[PDB]
Amino acid sequence: FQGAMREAIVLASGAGKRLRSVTGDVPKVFYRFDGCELVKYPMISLMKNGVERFVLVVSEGYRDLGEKVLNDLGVEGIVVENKKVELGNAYSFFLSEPYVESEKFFLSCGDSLFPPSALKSAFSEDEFHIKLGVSKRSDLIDPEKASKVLVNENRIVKIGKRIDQYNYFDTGVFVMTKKVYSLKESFSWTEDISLYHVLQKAVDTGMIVKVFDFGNALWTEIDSPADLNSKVYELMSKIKEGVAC
Ligand SMILES: O=[As](O)(O)C[C@@H](O)[C@H](O)[C@@H](O)C(O)O
Ligand code: NA
Ligand code: NA
Ligand code: NA
Ligand code: NA
Ligand code: NA
Ligand code: NA
Repeated sequence: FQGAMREAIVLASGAGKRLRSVTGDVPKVFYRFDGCELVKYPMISLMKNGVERFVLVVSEGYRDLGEKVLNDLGVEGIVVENKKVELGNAYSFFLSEPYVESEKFFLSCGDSLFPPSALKSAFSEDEFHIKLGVSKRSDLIDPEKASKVLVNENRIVKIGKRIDQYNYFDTGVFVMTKKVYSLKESFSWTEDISLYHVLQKAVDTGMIVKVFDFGNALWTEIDSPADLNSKVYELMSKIKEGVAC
């Protein structure tokens, strides 16, 4: 009982302010690094895990760019425009609700870089509302960029940026279920809400919040010019194997 998940939500609506010196006017998610748009790398790893439909969330004004990404990869999807980018990536996630056609689906940040085997342990049909991809592998990640997770067995105990006890990093990849959308009304929406804050709220409201381990898979989040290096280029090469991105 390991079932493939055919659908993924990909969040591709951030500014990418810290990478502006490299990307200029173009949002980092649609800028090419090693010859593919950054957003294509998590999309390809998800397609290599059986995903066949994306809900791609972009900022107001980039529908075209989102559509080109889907055409290029030859994959089905719908592009959804986010008119409130200042409400954070939790808002980008809650926007996807009307568009999702499955009970259980992947969610990935459009700037999380990971190879297809990172998701190998994500397929257990166990009981959960959220399952976060976590890793201890830290050679690539900037530990100021990733949120930190205290895990006991496979449960999230606590999660955030400034937490004083933690054993894993949040990779920006998740398995979500439709029950997660019921948290949309639990925030005031007068300030930016991050996805890790949604997980912390899930724990605080009695949901089952679990993790799957990336194990030894190379992974990172691309936020600043200093995240780009030879090891990241070799991870991009790996993800693109056998694909004209
Ligand atoms: O992908 As998460 O770390 O769960 C939440 C993301 O929204 C947050 O904005 C980032 O700072 C992140 O990297 O922590
Ligand atoms: Na990010
Ligand atoms: Na542990
Ligand atoms: Na549900
Ligand atoms: Na937050
Ligand atoms: Na944040
Ligand atoms: Na890993």
